[PDB]
Amino acid sequence: GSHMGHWSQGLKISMQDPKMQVYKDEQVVVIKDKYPKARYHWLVLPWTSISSLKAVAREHLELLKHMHTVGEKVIVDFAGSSKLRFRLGYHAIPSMSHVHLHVISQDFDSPCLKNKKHWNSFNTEYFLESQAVIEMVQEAGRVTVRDGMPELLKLPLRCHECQQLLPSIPQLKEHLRKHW
DNA sequence: GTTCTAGAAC
DNA sequence: GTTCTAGAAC
Ligand SMILES: Nc1ncnc2c1ncn2[C@@H]1O[C@H](COP(=O)(O)O)[C@@H](O)[C@H]1O
Ligand SMILES: [Zn+2]
Repeated sequence: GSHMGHWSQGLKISMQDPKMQVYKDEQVVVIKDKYPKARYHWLVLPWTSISSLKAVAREHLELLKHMHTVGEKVIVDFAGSSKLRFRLGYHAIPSMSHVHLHVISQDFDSPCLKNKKHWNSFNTEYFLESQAVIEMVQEAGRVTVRDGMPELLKLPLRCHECQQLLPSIPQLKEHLRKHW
């Protein structure tokens, strides 16, 4: 198929769709994740095209920090009274093109969460904290990731709240209800 | 990334 | 027999 129509290019379409946008400024847009992996799951994307964290440099440091600040503001404005826990961060190896910050509530209560890769992408070192990426760019001038990231996706399923081992996705999803 | 579904795991 | 995972997608 075409390059523009390839599944990996999907964010470039969604980020311009008014029905998916929840916030816009001169630098970034925030959209609802199309397949949210928790009750609240947004993506913050810069208007300017940066393919992934591999292409990030110190010229982008202000922008990365702004993405983070905007993520925090969205949490306050859309979920403030919920007092839920959120994490903000980046997948170590993303699937979709165009740099995007995940802003995600820690209930992980969603039918879109369906497999081990989903779980481990948000709940192991595969999930790079936004603050960590920012500090890495500031100090080293670029984002590097260690070997072994794909193997992390195959780790046994463990609750992020109490660290209990669960044998399957359905059993994990049922266990997570206990932490509401 | 998702959709579908064969066949493994239970 | 049903649940569950994991790989092909031309
Ligand atoms: N067409 C789309 N529009 C909006 N979000 C998407 C689309 N396709 C995938 N996603 C989400 O974008 C994220 C991409 O994850 P990653 O590239 O692994 O950081 C996931 O949370 C997906 O649910
Ligand atoms: Zn637990």
